[PDB]
Amino acid sequence: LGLPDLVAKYN
Amino acid sequence: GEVLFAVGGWCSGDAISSVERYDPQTNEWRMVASMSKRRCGVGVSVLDDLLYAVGGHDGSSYLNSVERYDPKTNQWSSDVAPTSTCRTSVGVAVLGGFLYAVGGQDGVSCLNIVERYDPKENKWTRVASMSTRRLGVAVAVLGGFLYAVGGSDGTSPLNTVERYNPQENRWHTIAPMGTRRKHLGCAVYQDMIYAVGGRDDTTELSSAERYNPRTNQWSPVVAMTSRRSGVGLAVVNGQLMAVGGFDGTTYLKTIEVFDPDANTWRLYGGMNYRRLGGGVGVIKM
Ligand SMILES: [Cl-]
Ligand code: NA
Ligand code: NA
Ligand code: NA
Ligand code: NA
Ligand code: NA
Ligand code: NA
Ligand code: NA
Ligand code: NA
Ligand code: NA
Ligand code: NA
Ligand code: NA
Ligand code: NA
Ligand code: NA
Ligand code: NA
Repeated sequence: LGLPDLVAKYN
Repeated sequence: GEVLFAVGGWCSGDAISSVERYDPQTNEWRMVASMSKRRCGVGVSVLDDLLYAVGGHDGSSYLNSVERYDPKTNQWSSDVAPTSTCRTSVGVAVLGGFLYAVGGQDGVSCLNIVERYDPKENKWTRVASMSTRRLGVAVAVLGGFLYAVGGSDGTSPLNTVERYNPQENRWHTIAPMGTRRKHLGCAVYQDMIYAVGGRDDTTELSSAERYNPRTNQWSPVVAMTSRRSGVGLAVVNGQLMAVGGFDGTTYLKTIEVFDPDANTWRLYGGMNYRRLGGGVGVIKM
């Protein structure tokens, strides 16, 4: 599960 | 004459099913048929004049499906065998008549597995796994070897690099990049492997570097105009082009073309749609 690492926000 | 296709991606909370085609002769981007699925982190390459879209994520789910596009009919077909696991942020390239799927994440883990697609049999087969798990890896093919460059092992972005010998069915670790990079673009240009963009530990990158297999050395290359994580990289009519991405603030539709003589990257307005983590493929028309 989880958002793909490519797209999840960093802020 | 070659044309470039930009496939899928992510923008502002949604994965993308649209596809567009760049014609160098006219410098125009035109929409073509959309994929059956929205796919970000999609692996894209061209095998036997067909454009493949491997895996990705549709905004809701990690995907193990594969579809392919025939430019002659402007149709996508879901007639390709699926991969053995989901493959998101997977590197895809062609070597020896096979399409390789390298690394990625399956939704539960970062992957070191590698499988290859035989278009004659419509079959994927596992080959040797990499030394390292690599989501957001980039790949390139040079001198009969398949290179796996960078990525993330789930904890950190990687500067490490390994290459696959298909005769031996073995991976070998070679010289590392100067910068850790995940979600980077890679392509062969002038018989070196160019690595551009991505994210290191702290930021989206505009930097670039290139690998010469003769010397087993990476050397810095002049930086792009924009920082670009999830950037596509391909050579079209002999020109190296970086496509889309995310700069830290904005999803990008601009593209850049490398000018080795001037030693600079030239920025152009680019695509119809902004695309983080789409894929690119080049078709000879
Ligand atoms: Cl245009
Ligand atoms: Na990812
Ligand atoms: Na779309
Ligand atoms: Na979809
Ligand atoms: Na899922
Ligand atoms: Na699917
Ligand atoms: Na690992
Ligand atoms: Na990471
Ligand atoms: Na070898
Ligand atoms: Na670094
Ligand atoms: Na550290
Ligand atoms: Na370097
Ligand atoms: Na934006
Ligand atoms: Na857009
Ligand atoms: Na291609």
